[PDB]
Amino acid sequence: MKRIPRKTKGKSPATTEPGTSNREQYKARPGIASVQRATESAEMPMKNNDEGTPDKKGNTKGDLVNEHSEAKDEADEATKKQAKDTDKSKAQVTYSDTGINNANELSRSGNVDNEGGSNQKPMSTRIAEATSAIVSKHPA
Amino acid sequence: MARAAFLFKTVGFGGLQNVPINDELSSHLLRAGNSPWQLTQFLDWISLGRGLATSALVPTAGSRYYQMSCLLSGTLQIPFRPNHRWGDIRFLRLVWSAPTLDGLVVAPPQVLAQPALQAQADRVYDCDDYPFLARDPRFKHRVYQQLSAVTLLNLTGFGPISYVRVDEDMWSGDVNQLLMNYFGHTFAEIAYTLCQASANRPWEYDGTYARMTQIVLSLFWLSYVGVIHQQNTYRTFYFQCNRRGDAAEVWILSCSLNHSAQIRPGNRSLFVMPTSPDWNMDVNLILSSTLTGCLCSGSQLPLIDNNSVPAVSRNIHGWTGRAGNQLHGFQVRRMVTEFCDRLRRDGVMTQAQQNQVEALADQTQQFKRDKLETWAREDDQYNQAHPNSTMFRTKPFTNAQWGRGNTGATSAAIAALI
Amino acid sequence: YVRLDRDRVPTMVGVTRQSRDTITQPALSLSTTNTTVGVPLALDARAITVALLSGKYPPDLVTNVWYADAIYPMYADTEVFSNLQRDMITCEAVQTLVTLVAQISETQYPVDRYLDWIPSLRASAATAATFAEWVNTSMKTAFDLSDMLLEPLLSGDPRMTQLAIQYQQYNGRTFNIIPEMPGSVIADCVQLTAEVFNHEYNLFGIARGDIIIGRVQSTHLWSPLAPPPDLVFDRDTPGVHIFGR
Amino acid sequence: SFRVALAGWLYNGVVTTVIDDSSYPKDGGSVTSLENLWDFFILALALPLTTDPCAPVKAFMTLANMMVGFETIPMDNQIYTQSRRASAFSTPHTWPRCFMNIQLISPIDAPILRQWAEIIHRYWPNPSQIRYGAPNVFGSANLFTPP
Amino acid sequence: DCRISFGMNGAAPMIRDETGLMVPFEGNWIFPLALWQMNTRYFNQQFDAWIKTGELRIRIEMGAYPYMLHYYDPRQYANAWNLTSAWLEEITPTSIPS
Amino acid sequence: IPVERYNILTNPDAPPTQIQLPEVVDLYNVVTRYAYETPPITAVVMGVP
Amino acid sequence: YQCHVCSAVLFSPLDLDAHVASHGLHIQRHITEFISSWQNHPIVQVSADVENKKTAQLLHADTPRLVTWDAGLCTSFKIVPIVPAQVPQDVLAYTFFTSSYAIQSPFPEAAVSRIVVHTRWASNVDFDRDSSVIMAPPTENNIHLFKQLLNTETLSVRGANPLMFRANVLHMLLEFVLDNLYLNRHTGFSQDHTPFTEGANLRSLPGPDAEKWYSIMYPTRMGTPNVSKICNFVASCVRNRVGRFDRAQMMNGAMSEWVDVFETSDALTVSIRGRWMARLARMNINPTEIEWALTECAQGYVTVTSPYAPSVNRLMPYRISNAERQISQIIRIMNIGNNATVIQPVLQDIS
Amino acid sequence: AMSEWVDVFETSDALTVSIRGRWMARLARMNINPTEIEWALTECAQGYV
Repeated sequence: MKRIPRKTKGKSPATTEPGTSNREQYKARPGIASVQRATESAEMPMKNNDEGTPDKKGNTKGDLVNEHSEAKDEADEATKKQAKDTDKSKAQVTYSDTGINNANELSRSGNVDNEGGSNQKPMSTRIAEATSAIVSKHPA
Repeated sequence: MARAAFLFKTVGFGGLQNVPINDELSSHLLRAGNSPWQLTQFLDWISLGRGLATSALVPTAGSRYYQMSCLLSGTLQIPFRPNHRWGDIRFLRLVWSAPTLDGLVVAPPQVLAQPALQAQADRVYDCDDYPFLARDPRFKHRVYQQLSAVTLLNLTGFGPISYVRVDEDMWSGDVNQLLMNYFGHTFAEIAYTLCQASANRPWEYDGTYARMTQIVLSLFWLSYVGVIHQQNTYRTFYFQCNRRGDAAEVWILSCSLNHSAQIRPGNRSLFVMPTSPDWNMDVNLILSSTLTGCLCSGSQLPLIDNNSVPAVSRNIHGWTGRAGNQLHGFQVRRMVTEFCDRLRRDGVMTQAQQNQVEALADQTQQFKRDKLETWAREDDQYNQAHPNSTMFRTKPFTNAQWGRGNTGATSAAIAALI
Repeated sequence: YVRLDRDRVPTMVGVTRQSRDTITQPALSLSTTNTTVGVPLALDARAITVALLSGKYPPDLVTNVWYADAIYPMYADTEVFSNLQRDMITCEAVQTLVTLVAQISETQYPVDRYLDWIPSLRASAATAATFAEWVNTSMKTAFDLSDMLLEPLLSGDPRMTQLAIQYQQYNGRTFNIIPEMPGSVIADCVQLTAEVFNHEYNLFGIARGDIIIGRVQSTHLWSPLAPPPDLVFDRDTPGVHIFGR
Repeated sequence: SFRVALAGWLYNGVVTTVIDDSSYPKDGGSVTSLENLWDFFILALALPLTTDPCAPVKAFMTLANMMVGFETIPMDNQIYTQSRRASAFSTPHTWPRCFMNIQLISPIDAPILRQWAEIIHRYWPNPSQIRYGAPNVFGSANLFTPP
Repeated sequence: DCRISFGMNGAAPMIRDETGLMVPFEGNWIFPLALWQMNTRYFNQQFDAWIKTGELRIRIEMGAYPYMLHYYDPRQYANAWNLTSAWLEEITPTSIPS
Repeated sequence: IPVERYNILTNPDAPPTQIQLPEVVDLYNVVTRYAYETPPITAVVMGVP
Repeated sequence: YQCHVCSAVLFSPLDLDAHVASHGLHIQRHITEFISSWQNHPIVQVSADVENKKTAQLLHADTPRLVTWDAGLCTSFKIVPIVPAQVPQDVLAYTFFTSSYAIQSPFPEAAVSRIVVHTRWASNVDFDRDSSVIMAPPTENNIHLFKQLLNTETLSVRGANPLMFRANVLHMLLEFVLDNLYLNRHTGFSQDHTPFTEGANLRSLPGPDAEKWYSIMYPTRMGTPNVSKICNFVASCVRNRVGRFDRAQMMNGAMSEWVDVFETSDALTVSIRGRWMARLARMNINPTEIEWALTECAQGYVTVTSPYAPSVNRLMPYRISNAERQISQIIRIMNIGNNATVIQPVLQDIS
Repeated sequence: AMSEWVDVFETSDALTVSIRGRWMARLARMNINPTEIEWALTECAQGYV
């Protein structure tokens, strides 16, 4: 009974029949090694976009950035990454500064909560203050 | 219940003066060893479908099955003599080794010098006459599988026989849960495994094994006819065929959830068999017949009416009786049309798809017809040339059997079963 | 793709979480906020024109050999089977999530209720989000996953009924695709466990009913968990006074 | 860019590929400039490879802009004139009546523009379909298309 | 469309003909060159033993080819299996030797 | 000792596969044990002439 | 050495057996094996998790763990003693011709006993789901079990808000199901000749000192030496229903494929495991379907073969429905969230 | 995203609420959207921009 370790943490007679020799020498085109390297990058899974979702205690994850400006910053990262992948100063393919007018675009951020309010104060902090307003103490 | 009488019938001469087997075929048959009681001696495992197995001496799977039945009919003549010896005479230069019939070997020189054995054609023998075989119970269960298979082949001049039973009491305990394990497998694989498993140890009727095999046979035959399909399932189970009418068909078990049919209570059953000579090139029917023989080895099925079989096949104590169920015959070409009609009426299939299925079935039938006739005539010239080694590579057939028989009636009866 | 039929061009793509027989807040998905149908992406015309104008095949090309040598290494590293298993797990998780949330929210999802005698409140979006996040982490650690699983659902009113997708033409027509849920064995097992809990609450450390505080002094040895009927009064006993807020 | 366009053919639903605005003639261009003529040639051959559904309109309007001062075509409202930049025609509600109906263009006033509109209407490439995958065993994930 | 089915429990392996029948590794076969060229190693490994010792004869369709001669003295034993096996094993999906 | 939780032993006329859910959970039942085989995915690729 | 099924070339005799194990004839790290026919470059794929890759390709997908095995008891409730006690007795031990054996008991001997919930309190598993639900005896405090979800700004560490009880209970039940999602495993037996249970075939759990487990598994094995409540309970039971009840007809060597056995368990977990098995069984496929699918995907440029031997105890769960695939695709589309960084690598990689 | 507006019950002053209401109405009467701005800018620029 062989245990499998977990990925993550949770709670707590003659022989040599004829024709078996190796004398064929074939050079594949395209080469095997070239193809495998390309297909390794393709089979990569997609990135986790968990920004704007709650956490273990209920506080929204992510930074406090405006909804509109968050999308524009993410566009600049893609172009910068795209240029690096092609090993160029800039990339021919750009996700930012296109001719299109995407002024109304929105992207997820940690500025807003699930109820639709602002996260100027953490959700956990808001609960503690509200419940403390009703506390009573022992008489003298 | 448990079978009480163990009897079997040998093969009959096709107009010849001897068993249609010779030394060359007999020697070529033994491929898995010297023992004639192994499954590989009867069948083969293509494992990919989409093909027909052929050879110079064994053109078809039905050819192999018929030749092995002839070989057994010839060889079993020796130990069943009243003197009961097993190595004092020869049949076509072969003798038995050890009283337990472990293997067949070339005869010794003095036996070869002695004259051979003249074998009658249509003999019915009881397994309890042989002292060792009657004395050992575990011994009978190992060979009666092949004995039942060859008996089911030799009862009638048409193809092999199968048994279909519909009943709700069979689904008694966790049989549904156990059958739910066979979802991804194919009928050929299931039948092969079940045929192998039958010889491990004696089993009793009403056992999980018997209920499993009866349910599997019934499901296969119902799906083959077309009564149950994707939109009409027998407790969510149904067999699906990827291309109906092809030369080599593959059937896979499958599950459908919301669509389920209604089954009346009671016990119903019948016997079915193909009459067209086309069965020699279809493994599914042979596998079903072999599974039926395995079932008969351990259970007692209803008797068979005398008037449905030739005269020599009448009044076998355990196989045929005065009043019994009728035999139902059909042809594959007409069954394809019946299947397509039922599926089109139920809405699974459309008219154009039916048209392609029919055309492909016609092509397959023509091909197999031509091949079978060519092989039969070649056997004819060989028999004419050699008058002391007469032989048949395949079970003889006539031109009459190539036409429609009782296909509509048998389809109606099978549909009435449900 | 439509060549020049303006009335049939697509303009908008959206995703919805609520069933079709309800009226709720209009909460459009973020994908609808693009001027184009999708995220814009710019290309260089010069490179495309040069590629279109200057290309050649190898001077000795055999398509069969080339494509055999190209396909063989590619298919040896496939992941479709793992992808299928992950898809099945994701569908199960979504169904279990909606089934569980329906029992603490005011969702109109038609599921039978077995634990309504246990006190609770009408959870809001934040409460439901926290509960759903806990369920997500629980199933992820149970099945040893590490990447995304239901995270996109945990952004804005997790109270939901059924997922659907739509797109819109210029002339106003819309196309709506609503997948048909086959079922969830995990959800069915959870419902069965709740049904059993409805009778076996004591084994789980929970007691059902109310309590009575009052002084009783005697030498009798009856268990306080099985009190005699002489010490219990209810809302129908004469003289009892019922209090409110 | 070529391979990226080929790849983006498969993800029309979530990604839209368009030609960058810097590839257009500067300040609208003119038909009196050799550089502007070559710009128009390059843009015309590069446009049909994108997934942008307004590409024919942009291809027509770039020449319409370049031809200003020599040929005239009617317009719908007084707000928009022939000098509107081709890059702005990015939404189907901006398709002009003159482009939609060729008959409004008079051969006397706009001979070259009439021919260009006719060529766009008659010889723009046509979409098609192909079969892929093994739906019987693997299944399919298509949403708006047959599996 | 060639498919090979392995033998089991003493049965013989079979290959699929164009008519649709499966045949064992014996008799007279007719092969276009491209089939062996595209399945060199598998075909060599499955067929060389039966060619050398069994009863399998294969006609390779080639059309034109360069040849080589080796002269042998007729008064002594001589075998060509080494040369034939070398030729068969150095066939490759993109070239052939003399 | 609660006999109702050991029905298949205490009850003399009960089928060996009877359960009393959801009212009562029995502590003596019939269990089925298996041993499957999980082989890897294997493929032989042949070229087309 | 060489395999005559797939034409692979091997070097050692043990490698031949290891390889034919994959084909089904009588290393586990491999998950995908491909061999070409016009060259000598086999390709094997293993998990990306391996500490050292011996020139093998990697599985970068986040595959879930579906198949797990358990060889312990299929129970989740245990009996615990609360108030211990010791009582004089008349019969002390069993005596054979010159030997003595102690008198074991199926239940705790104490003044009072109670049932407590404990998921997988007696189980041997190869993989741990790690979602156990454990309760202390009622004498100790168990308040922590009902204050895990939203009792975070509580005003007292001991105690829970009565407004979150339903959520806590639902999460507990989900944990129960998730931790009991397993498959039972077949183990060895032994033929007992104890006078009380003669001729019965009793399971043996893996590891040493299994003999203690017999008294817990089979209450009827103990006789009725004394007069007590336990002895009356034993005397009020039948004897034939014990140990192995039924077995499969298919055999691997001398071992049956599946078995039905009488033993201690609980019907809730039994039903859960049965439903889980049914769900996995409805996904099985065979290598011929894989052949067809790969050949169809290849668009007629290559052909794929997957030889195999007949069997009915192989599980290859890979079949799902178009609706499930569409739901997963919708989730994947929602994941984008108008973030170009998510989508750029895909376009670049296929480019 | 943020809710556009909400209505709440809280301690407040009727006079102050009324004053803010009139102020908001006056401001709302002057609102314009980007489409009109674009049209006006184009018309003022005479098609050169």
